[PDB]
Amino acid sequence: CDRIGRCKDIHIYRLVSGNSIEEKLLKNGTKDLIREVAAQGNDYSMAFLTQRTI
Amino acid sequence: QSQQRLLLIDSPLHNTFLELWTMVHFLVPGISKVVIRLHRVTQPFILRRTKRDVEKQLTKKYEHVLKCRLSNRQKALYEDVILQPGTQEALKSGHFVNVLSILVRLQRICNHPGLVEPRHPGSS
Repeated sequence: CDRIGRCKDIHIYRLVSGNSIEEKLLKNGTKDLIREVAAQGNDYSMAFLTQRTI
Repeated sequence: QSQQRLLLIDSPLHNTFLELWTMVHFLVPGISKVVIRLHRVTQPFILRRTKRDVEKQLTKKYEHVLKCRLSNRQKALYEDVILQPGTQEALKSGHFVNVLSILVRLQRICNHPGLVEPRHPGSS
């Protein structure tokens, strides 16, 4: 997306639903990588549940 | 047969001096604290720069995050999803990663009720 808009003052707009977990995932999206341990029963991210609730 | 030569490289390796020496030799055929001395030796023939030049160098990028509330249908679907047996799954009851990913996907497609709830005509 940045490559195609390589120059000429490109404008990027992002739509995110307010008061939803989408904002939490946007601000913090590294959880997918932090849990790169063996799949099929990771069972990690205990404290990160606060984002799903809010 | 050429009187001059020009080479383009993205970035060379720090260690493995063999490659650097071979490149310097093939530049011109007239040659037979560690990193500091290596850079000092490569002073006469070197021209490198970093991306710090992009500052005010016509590189103008703009990003605007626009917040948008949910519709009544979206609110209803969200309340329904969060208020379901999945609550226990969200509380890490079993297969935590799987149920979390499933709930995230559901809430993601819930950004438009027409996707999960396809409005259809009321035929008679």
